[PDB]
Amino acid sequence: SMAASRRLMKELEEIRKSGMKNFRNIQVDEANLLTWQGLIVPDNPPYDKGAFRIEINFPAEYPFKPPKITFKTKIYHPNIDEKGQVCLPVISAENWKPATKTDQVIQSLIALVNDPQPEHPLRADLAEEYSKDRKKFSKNAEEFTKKYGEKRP
Amino acid sequence: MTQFLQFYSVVQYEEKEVWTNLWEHVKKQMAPFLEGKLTLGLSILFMVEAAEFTVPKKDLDSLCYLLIPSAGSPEALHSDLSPVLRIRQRWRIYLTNLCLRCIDERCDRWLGILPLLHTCMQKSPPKKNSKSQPEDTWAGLEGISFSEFRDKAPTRSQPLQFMQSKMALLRVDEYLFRSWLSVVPLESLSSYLENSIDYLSDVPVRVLDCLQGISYRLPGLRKISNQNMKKDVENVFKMLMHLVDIYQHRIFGENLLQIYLTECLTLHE
Amino acid sequence: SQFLDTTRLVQSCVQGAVGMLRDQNESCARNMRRVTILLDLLNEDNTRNASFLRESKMRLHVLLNKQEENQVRSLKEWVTREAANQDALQEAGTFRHTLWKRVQDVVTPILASMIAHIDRDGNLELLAQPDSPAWVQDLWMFIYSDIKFLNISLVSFILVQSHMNLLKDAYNAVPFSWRIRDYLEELWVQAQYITDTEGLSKKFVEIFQKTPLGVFLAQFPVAQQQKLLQSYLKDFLLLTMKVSSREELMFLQMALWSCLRELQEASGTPDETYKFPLSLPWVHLAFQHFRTRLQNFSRILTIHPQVLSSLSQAAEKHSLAGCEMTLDAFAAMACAEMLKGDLLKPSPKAWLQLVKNLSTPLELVCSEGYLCDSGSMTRSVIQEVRALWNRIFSIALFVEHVLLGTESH
Amino acid sequence: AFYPVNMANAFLPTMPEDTQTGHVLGSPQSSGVAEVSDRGQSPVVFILTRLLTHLAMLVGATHNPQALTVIIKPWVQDPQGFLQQHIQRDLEQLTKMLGRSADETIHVVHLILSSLLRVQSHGVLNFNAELSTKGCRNNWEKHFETLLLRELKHLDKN
Amino acid sequence: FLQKEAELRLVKFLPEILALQRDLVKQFQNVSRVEYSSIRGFIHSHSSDGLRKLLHDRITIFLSTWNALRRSLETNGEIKLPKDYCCSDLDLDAEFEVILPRRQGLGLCGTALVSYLISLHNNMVYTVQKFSNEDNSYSVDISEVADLHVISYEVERDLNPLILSNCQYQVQQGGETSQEFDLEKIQRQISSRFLQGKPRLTLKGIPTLVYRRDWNYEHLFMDIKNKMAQSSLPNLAISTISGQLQSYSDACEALSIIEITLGFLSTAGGDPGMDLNVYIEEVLRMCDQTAQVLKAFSRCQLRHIIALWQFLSAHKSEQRLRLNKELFREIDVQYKEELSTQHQRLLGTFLNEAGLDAFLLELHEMIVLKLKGPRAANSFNPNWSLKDTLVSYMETKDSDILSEVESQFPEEILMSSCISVWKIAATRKWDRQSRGG
Amino acid sequence: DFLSELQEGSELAEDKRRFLKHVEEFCTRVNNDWHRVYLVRKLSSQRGMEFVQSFSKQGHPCQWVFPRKVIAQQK
Repeated sequence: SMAASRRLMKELEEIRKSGMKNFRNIQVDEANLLTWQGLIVPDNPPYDKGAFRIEINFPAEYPFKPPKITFKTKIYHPNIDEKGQVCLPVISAENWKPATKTDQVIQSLIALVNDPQPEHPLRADLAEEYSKDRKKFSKNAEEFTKKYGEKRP
Repeated sequence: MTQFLQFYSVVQYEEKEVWTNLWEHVKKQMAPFLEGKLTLGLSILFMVEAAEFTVPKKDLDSLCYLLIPSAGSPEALHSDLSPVLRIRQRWRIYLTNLCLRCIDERCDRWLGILPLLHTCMQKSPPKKNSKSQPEDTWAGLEGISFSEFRDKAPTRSQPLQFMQSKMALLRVDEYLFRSWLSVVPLESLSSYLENSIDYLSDVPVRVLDCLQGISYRLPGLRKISNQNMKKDVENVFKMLMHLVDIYQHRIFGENLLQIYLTECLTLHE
Repeated sequence: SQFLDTTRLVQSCVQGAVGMLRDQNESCARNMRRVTILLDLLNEDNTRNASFLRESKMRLHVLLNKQEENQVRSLKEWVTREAANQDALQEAGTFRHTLWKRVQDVVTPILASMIAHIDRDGNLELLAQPDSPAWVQDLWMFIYSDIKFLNISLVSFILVQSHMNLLKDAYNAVPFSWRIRDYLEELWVQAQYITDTEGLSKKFVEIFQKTPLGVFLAQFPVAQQQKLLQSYLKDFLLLTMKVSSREELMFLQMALWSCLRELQEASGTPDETYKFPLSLPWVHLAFQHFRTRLQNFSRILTIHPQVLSSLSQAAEKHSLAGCEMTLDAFAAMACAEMLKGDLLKPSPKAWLQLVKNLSTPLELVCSEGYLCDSGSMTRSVIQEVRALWNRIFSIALFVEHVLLGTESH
Repeated sequence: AFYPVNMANAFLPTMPEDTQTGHVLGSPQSSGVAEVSDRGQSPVVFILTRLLTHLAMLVGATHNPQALTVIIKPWVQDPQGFLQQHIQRDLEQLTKMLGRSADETIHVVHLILSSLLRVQSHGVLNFNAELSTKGCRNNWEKHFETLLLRELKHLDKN
Repeated sequence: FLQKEAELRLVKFLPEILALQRDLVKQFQNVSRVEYSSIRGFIHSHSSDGLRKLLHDRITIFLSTWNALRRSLETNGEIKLPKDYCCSDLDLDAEFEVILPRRQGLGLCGTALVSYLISLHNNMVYTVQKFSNEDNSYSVDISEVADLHVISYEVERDLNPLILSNCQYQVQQGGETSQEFDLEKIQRQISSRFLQGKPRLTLKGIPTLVYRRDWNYEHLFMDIKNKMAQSSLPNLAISTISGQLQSYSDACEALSIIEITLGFLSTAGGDPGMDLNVYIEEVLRMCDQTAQVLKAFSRCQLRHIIALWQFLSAHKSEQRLRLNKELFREIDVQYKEELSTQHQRLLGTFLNEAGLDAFLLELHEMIVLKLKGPRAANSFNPNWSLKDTLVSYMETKDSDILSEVESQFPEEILMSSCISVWKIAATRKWDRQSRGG
Repeated sequence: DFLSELQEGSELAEDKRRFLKHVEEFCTRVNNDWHRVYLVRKLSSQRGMEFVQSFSKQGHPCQWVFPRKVIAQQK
C-alpha cells in the first residue's frame, strides 16, 4: 500500500543519508517499495573474503507484520538454510514490535553473520561441525566463500 | 413408439374397432402374467394413451395389476430398468395422466403405480415444513389435487385393506410411505400408523415424515367443530405417542433432532 | 395494507441498499446513477412506475416470506423483540422511530440483493432512457414479473457481478441478456439431447415457442421482433466473445446475421418454423453451427488490428452479408493483400513474427475441415486465398531460410 | 537392504519435494501421470534409481516386513507384492523408453548393476550413510548420476 | 515438450472443466447454503436429463484429470494445498466441496488444478516466445477460452505419425543402417502445428466464488484518499458539529447518514467544493430525516468526511461515557483490562500536558478500526506497548502532533490496557469541557 | 501384439480369433518359414525368450507359431 511505501521511503532515505559502511549498493524499484535488495559486506572472518546479496520482502501490513528476509547468495552458516531463509529473532512474529527500524534489523543480521549462533541452527550439521571440530568448519566456510561467494565492492 | 405412430396414422371403420382389438389383446395376455410383466403394462399404457380412448374400470383393474412392480424389491433392479426409460419427462406426464384418470371413485389400485414414477425423479427432500413448497412435491405427485379427497365423506374405505395386504412394497422406495400417508382418511389414519410398526423399526426416520404429514394435513382442515374429528385426532396422536415411546432416541440419530423439534413446534402452532 | 407506508420505506431503503453494492472495482462505477434511476422510477405518478412498485412490493413479499420461515417465531415477533432491545431503543430515540429503523434495517439488505440481481449489467437504464418503445419495457416487466423464471437468492457486503465485461455505460439492449442466454442454452442442451442432429432446429424453435417467454414474444409484431433480434445479436456477441472495439463488433454482428440468414437459407421450405425467422433461438443455432468460423474470425481480428481498416472497405466493395458467411474469407483476402502490397518495408524479423502468428489461422481457413460446404463463390475466394497464401508463405520460407542467414553472417 | 529398522523415517531417494519422509506413493495400478523425472535429472537415471530403490526395498522387505510397514506409509497388508508391482511398472517403462528387446533391457539392467562393482575410484565422500538429510541424499544423487553417465555413455561399443 | 508431454496432453480438457466451474459459480453464488453431501446425489438432483449427462461427462473429465495429476500438485503447484485432499482416488460418491472452486477449504482442488494447467500452458508458450519469437502480446482472458486457444492434440493421432515421418534411414556403400532424428525438422513440424499461434493466458477472469467482502472500513478510506483530496476539519466546524449534536439519537442518526455517504463517496467521485447538504438532498436525493443534523452539516464540505467521521465516532462513544453506559460491547475482553496505580499515575502525568482533542480522537478511531473483536489478536498481540503501535500507526498518514507522543509519552503503557486509557482521557476531556463550562 | 495380449488375458471377441486363425492358415499354407522366424523374434522382442519357452510346452493352443523341427527336437 501507499501507507507502507511512504514509511519505507523515509527509512531508506534515512539509511542512505547516515550510511552503515557494511550494507551497501541498496537497489529498490520506485514502483514497488515492498521489495529491497542489497549487499552484505561482513567485517569478521571466516566470511570476509566475499559479499552476500540479500532480498527483503515487506508485507503490505508492515509494521503490523514483520518483514521477511531471504539470501540470494549462497553462504555457509549454521543459521541460514540452503534456500537463503534466515532466523532473526528480532523480526520473528512472536517477538516483533512495530517500533523496530530496518537499520536495527540489518545491524542484527550482520552481527549474526559475523558471529554465528550454533545453539539455534537451520543447518544442524553445520552447527555440529562448528561445535565438535571448529578447524574443519572454518576450513569449509573459507573454501565455500572462495567458490561461491560474490566479489567484494 | 415410431411404428405404432405410423400404425395409428394409416388407420365403415369406426373408432371403436381400433379399441376392440387392443382390449381383446390385453385380455388375452393378462392371463399368462396373472399366474405366471411390467413391459406389458407400460406397452398398453403407451398404446391406450396413444388411442385417446376410455379404459374400463375393470380394465383399470387389469392394467394396474400389470403395472404394480411385484418381485422388483431390490433397488439394483430399479437401476437396471432406468436406462430403458431414461427421459424423465414423457413417462412422468404419462404416469401422472394415469393417476388423474383413476382419481374417480374406484381409486384403490393406483397407489401401486407410484413406485414407478418415484424412481424417475429427485430423492427425498429432508427440509423443514413450509420451506420447500406445498404438498404435491413432498408427497411427490405434482399434478394431483388430492386435498378434496383426504377431506370428504370417505365412502371408499377399501384403500386400507389394499394397503394392509402389501406392506413389503414399502421397502422399494422412499416416497411411497409419504404418499400413502397423504391418501388415508382421518378416521382410519390411526390404524394406518398402527399397521406400520415394523417398517419404522427398519428405518427410524420416517416418523419425521409422519410429523410432516400431519403438519401438512391439519391447516388444510378448518376449525374443529364436532366430537368425531376430536376422537379421530385423539386416536392418531395416541398412536403417535405409541410409535414415539416404543423404540429409543435412536429415532433421533445422525443429528435429525433439530428437524423433529421444528416439526413438532410447527405442528403445535 | 395501510399499516405502514411501504413506498416511503422502500425509498428510504434505496440509498443504504445501493451503498452496499460493488462492481469489479473499475467496471463503470454507477452508485449515484443507480440512486437517481431508482428514485426516479419508484413513484406512483406514471402507471409504469406504479406497476413497477406493485411487482417490486410483491418481490419483497415473496422474498421476505421465504426469508422468515427460518425464523424461530421469537424473531418473527419483531416488535416484542425490539422492545426488549434496549440499546436500539435508546439509539433511535422514540419507540415508533425504533420500529421504523428495524423494518428499514430488515428491508435494506434484501433490497440490495434484489437490485444486485436485476441490475446485473445495466438492465435498469433501459427504464431510465426516454423514447424507448413498448417491447423494451414490456419484456422488462415481463421478466421481472416472473418468480420461477427469475430466481433471486439471498445472502454482508454484496458483490454485483458483470457478465458482458462491458464498456462505458453499456445498458444491454435486450432487457435481460444473461437470463435469456442461460435459459436458451439450457433449452439447447435439452434440445440436442432429445432429438437427433437433423430436426434439431425445428425441435429447438418449437421448444422455444412452447415456453411463456416465447408466447409473450410471439404477440409482438414483425418490426419489434426484428429490432429485438438485432439487439440480441449485438449483446450476445458481446457476451460470448470479448471484442475490443466498436466497429469490429459491427462487422462481427453483420457476420452473425449472415450466418443466421445462411442457416435459414439452408432448409428449403418448411414454413412452420419459418413463420418465425425473426426469433431468438436462430442466434444460438447459428453459433452452434458455425462456432469455429466465428472464433477464428475473432482471432484474425485480434492478432491483426489494422486489417479491419481494409475490412472497412470490403462490404463497401462487395456488398456481402446477404447470403453466406464470407467475412472470414474477405478478412483473409485483406490480410493477404496487405502482405502482397508491400513485400519489404518494416523488417524481415517483425514479418517473421507476423507470419508465424498468422500461420495457423490462415492455413486452418484454407482447409477442407474448415470449409465443409458453402456456395461456389466462397470456394472461388478460398481458392484465391490458397494461391495468394502459397505465394506469401513461399516468400516467407525463402526469407526465413536464406535472408536472415545472410543478415546474420 | 539389511537394516530396515535402521531406516526409521529416513529420507528415501526419488521422493517428491516442495519434506514428507518415507515412501509416499499410491497403488502401482494407478491411472496417474507417468511420473516425470524430478528437479534435475535425466529420465534414464530417474527410472534406474527408481528400479534400484524398489529392488533394495524388496530385499529389505523379505527379511522383516514389519519395518517396511513402519517405513512405507499407506498400506498395512504386504510389502512384497507392492514392490513387485513397482518393479514391474519400472521394467515396463524401461522397455518402452529404451529401444531394445525385453531380454536386452534386462541385460542392460544386469550390465549396469555389474558395472557398479569395478568402478573402484572412490570420491563419494562427505554424506551420511543413513540417508538422514536431504542434502546428503541429493549429493548421493549427483555422484551416482555422475557414475551413471560414465556408464551410459559407453555402452554402444560394448 | 518431451519433458512435460503427459501433463500437456490434458490441457485439451480445460474448457470442459471451466464450463463446469462457470456453471457452478452461476448456480451457487452463495455461502453456507449448499446442502449436497456427495457428487452422485447432486448429479441425480437434476431433472433435465441432458444436463445430468452433460454434467456427468464434465465431472468424469474433471475426476480423470484429478486422478491423473494429483502428485505434481502437492510438489510443483503454486497453490499450497494440504495432503488430505489428493491422497485418494476421487469418485462419484466422494465429497461435494471438491468441485466448488473456493480458495480456503476443500475447494482448492478445482482451482489448483485449473491454475496448474494454466501455468503449464503459459510456461510452454513463454518457452516458445522466449526461444525464437522473442516477444508477443497475444493474450486472451479466461472468460472466452474455446478449444482452439489451448495446446490440444492426441498422441496416437498427431504425434506418432509426425515422429515417424522424421526418422531418416541412411545406408552407406560399406553397408550400415543409421536412423537419424533430424531435430530441426521435428521442431518445424511440432512448432508450426500445435504450440505456436496460441495465446498467453492472464489470470483476470478466473471463475472464483468469494468468501466474504471487505468490512475493515480501510479500503473505503484509501479509496477516498485516492479519489479525493481529503482535508482536515476547521476549528469552527468542530464547534458546529458539537453544539448541534448533544442528543445521542441525533448523533447516531448523523453517523448513519455519513457512513452511508462515505460508502458512496469512496467508490466513486466527488466535487471537492460543493457544501455537503447539496450532496445529501440533491445528489443522492435524501429526504428530510431531521432538521438538526442538517443545521449541523450546514458548514461542511466533502473534503472533511473521514475527519468528520472520526469526530462523530468519538462523539458517540464519549456520550456513552458521560451517560454511564457499557461503551464498546463488541471488542475483545482481552483489551478490556484496568491500569495499575503506577501506570495510571504516569498516564495522568502525560494527560496533564496533552492535546486530548486529537489524542483520544486518533485513539478511538484506532480502537474501532483495528481492535474489532473476534479475530483481532492476529496482528494485534495483547502484549505490545500502546506507544509503539500508536507512533507506527501515526507515521503512516498523519502530519499531526508527533514530537509530543515521541519524547514524553510513556514507553510501557502495554497496549492490552487500551480502552481504559481512552476512558481516562475522555473523562478528563469531559471534565474539562463540562465542569469548567 | 494379440499373442502378447493372449497370454496376459482372456478370450479375444471371436474376430481377433479369426485373424489369428488366418495367420495360422497363412503360415501353414506357405513354406516361407522365415516369417515364422520373424514371428518368434518379435514375440521374443515384446516379452522375452521365456515367453516363447512357455509357448513351447506340450499341448498349449499356440504351438503352430513354431516350425516343425524346433519342437520335435526339444527336450
